[PDB]
Amino acid sequence: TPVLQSTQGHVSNFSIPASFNGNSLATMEAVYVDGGNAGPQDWTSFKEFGYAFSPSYDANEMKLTEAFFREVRDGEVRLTFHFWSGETVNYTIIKNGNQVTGIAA
Amino acid sequence: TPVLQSTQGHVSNFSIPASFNGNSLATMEAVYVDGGNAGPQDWTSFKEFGYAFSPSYDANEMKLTEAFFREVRDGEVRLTFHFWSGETVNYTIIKNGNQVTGIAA
Repeated sequence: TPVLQSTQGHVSNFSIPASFNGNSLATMEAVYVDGGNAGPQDWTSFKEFGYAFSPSYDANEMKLTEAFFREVRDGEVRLTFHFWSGETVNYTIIKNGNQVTGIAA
Repeated sequence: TPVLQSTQGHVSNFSIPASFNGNSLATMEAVYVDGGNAGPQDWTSFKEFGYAFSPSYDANEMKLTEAFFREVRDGEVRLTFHFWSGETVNYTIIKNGNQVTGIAA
């Protein structure tokens, strides 16, 4: 299982500390706790590899892009990270203007 | 007092081994030994929490972001780390292309 940690950063270069351990990232969903798909492409919970997010395996991070945040309404978003190993992992961001705080489950 | 150690890394994944010893980071200044404010926002010595730097308390580290380094001209920079406890601590980075060496003062 990969493990993620709580963090605090800026929309322009936000990354979550990630221990990938063995795993490789397949995709990520973003939804509001309100209900609603959050992020670019409101028509699916699943966001776009590369453009919205990307795993930096070298640096042990999950990058969330400015493009992703540009289409997130201020508040609380549940992330769900899907790995090829089958398993998933939930994370929580709280966006407040340019400030973002991540919270691990 | 927190204590920092010397290190070597790449601009994209640079972090200083940090013993926080229960202090908490208020802010950080970056200036050249030349004189000059180094880093993003040339108009203040004090850099931006989150975007330019961030303390990883869990991992006992100080992260310096790629964004920070993107706006550092090659050479030597004195860091000054300010904690809420009042006290500060100086560090030294030497940037050379994508290579960076940190030196505890």
